[PDB]
Amino acid sequence: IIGGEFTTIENQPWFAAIYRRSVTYVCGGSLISPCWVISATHCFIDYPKKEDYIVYLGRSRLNSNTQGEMKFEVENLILHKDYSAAHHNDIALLKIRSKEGRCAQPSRTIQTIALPSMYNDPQFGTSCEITGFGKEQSTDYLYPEQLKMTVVKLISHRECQQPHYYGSEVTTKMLCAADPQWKTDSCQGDSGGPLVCSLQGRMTLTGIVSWGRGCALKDKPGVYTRVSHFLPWIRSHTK
Ligand SMILES: NCc1ccc(CO)cc1
Repeated sequence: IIGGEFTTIENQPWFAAIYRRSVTYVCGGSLISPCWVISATHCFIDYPKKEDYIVYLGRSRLNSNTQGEMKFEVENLILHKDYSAAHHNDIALLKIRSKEGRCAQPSRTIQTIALPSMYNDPQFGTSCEITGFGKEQSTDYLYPEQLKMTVVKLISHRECQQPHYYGSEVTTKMLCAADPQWKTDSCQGDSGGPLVCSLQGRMTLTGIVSWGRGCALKDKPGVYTRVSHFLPWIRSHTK
């Protein structure tokens, strides 16, 4: 995350830290249920084998072991079959189970986030949050050690559809978000992470970090996977 502020897992008890096996951080994720973490398909497309992944919950540090955190294996790695690298249908599901075979046990640093209602997103210009261990700066080589989160505003399709923006690269199955100043945003590493908005007075998983041109660049909104357009896929795939 470019800009924003640091936080701990307590303010994002539903965020998951996904890693892979020869050692290393892959992408953020969101716990939508006890055994299911939702993320982005572009995050696993190159290494489809569910056996090289570790998913932590209740974790606020990148290379440290946040006390209270839980480590899980990936019982299932479900990628959207209609994905295409700008990314289409950039949504993925990971069924978690630890070694002693258990799903996630809710607590103060681990909780679930509710999904939206079909085709229902906050009004445009609304403030939402984004969490991740992504770069704090485009030129940075390292990733922040502490978890980060910032605020961005929902942009209309018409607006993001423009050409000085992303033109046609963006579809109705996608959401754009940005600062009015373009000074804060999601960036490399933050993919798969949650775009949370309060809808009807309820923290809702409105989007999943998917892509964007650069980071915090003018007229270059961060694009997210519009979750309220994927519930049937999500429901059937978690049956
Ligand atoms: N390469 C990942 C990436 C994620 C997100 C944004 C949003 O700016 C940009 C880039």
